[PDB]
Amino acid sequence: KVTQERMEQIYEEVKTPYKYGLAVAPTDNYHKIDCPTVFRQGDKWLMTYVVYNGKTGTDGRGYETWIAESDNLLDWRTLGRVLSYRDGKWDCNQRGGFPALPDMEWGGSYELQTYKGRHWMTYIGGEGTGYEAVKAPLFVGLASTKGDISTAHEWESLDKPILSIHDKDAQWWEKLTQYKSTVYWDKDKTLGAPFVMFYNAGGRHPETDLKGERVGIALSKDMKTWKRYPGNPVFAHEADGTITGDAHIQKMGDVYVMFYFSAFEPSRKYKAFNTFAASYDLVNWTDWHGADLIIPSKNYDELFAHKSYVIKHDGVVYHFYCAVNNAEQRGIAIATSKPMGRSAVRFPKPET
Repeated sequence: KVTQERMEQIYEEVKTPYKYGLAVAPTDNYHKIDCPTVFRQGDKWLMTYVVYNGKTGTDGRGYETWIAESDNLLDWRTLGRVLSYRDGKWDCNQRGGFPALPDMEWGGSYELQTYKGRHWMTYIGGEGTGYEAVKAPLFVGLASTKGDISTAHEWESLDKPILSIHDKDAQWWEKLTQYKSTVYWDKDKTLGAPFVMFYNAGGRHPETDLKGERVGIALSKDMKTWKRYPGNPVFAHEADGTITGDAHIQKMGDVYVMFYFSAFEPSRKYKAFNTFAASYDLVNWTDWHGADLIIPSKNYDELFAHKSYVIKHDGVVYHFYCAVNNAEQRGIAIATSKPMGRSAVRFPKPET
């Protein structure tokens, strides 16, 4: 267990009280933008994000992954797609990606690392249309590129998922569908493998029959072949329909900090939010006992303020998150550790 004192120090280190506002927003009501991953190459900042091209649960085709660039972490310009609808394949309708092998050092380079001369990415893949898993389940895919990661070009992908709910070795907590994943390079082989995947998935608890989304680990020596951690899930909050997910891990000294979101948690009077946990061993997680890091509080995030990517750079913490309002407009916003101005980006006028 991480001490209360150390948990309080981590909170003071990572907090972002000051909402800059939207970073990336849809220009109409029939697109939704989510799932930031921020990284650096040279002195350019890059963000991958997913786009759903519908207003409702069923009108859109599904996820594509786009990339945007920035010089200052605040002002962003969209470049184009990096994972597009892939006709004739298992993932033809859902392609929502999450770059892999980030430098995990808190306040470090924020670069993506190479393996076998390539950059890597995992993704939400599936053949159902609509929003996420409404028509069909979602599985974990693997992508990679030998290209320049600062360019909107198509990354290459496998013709089978790397993990799926139908696998012989699939566990109870992931039987319904898989959701976000992120693969880390663990130099220390803390869990007996160099590649450690943190992912969230839906299932039913074998004792209580409660449905929810929970976080677990998968392990690999080559990016291609994966085994589940036998002790999965490693982080969950047990209530009816509660979501725990989008685990985002950075190493701060001798401790790992997991930024995560939760939704439909009974102990909160807002519907979705970000907080953190910490661990020395990647498996046993101590939950923060204080105020949540990001909560609904502005027009633009009044329903959900949730999902994390966190950059500490030049003495300032930038917490990227997905903002959803009561009209269910969806985009990516930023909060910071000191005021950094105000975004000029707005959502479109909502539909009546």
